[PDB]
Amino acid sequence: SDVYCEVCEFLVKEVTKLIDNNKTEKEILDAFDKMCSKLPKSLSEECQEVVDTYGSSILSILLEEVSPELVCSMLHLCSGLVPR
Repeated sequence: SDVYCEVCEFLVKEVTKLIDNNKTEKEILDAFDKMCSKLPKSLSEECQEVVDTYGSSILSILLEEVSPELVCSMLHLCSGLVPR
């Protein structure tokens, strides 16, 4: 009833300790200029538009604006029943 909740808190928290700031946002926003480079045109505009919306936060959000344990909740991995 709480096996993955702990494993998801010990790993998502330990990884955070290293993910905390091991990779900056320079190789990220650039990566998008690479993977989101072959994306079709339509979804390449929504993939670069969202990046601006998911670039400095997405990387700085799971880290501080949020705690590693909460993520396990947002992810809903402790699903005891079938999600409604």
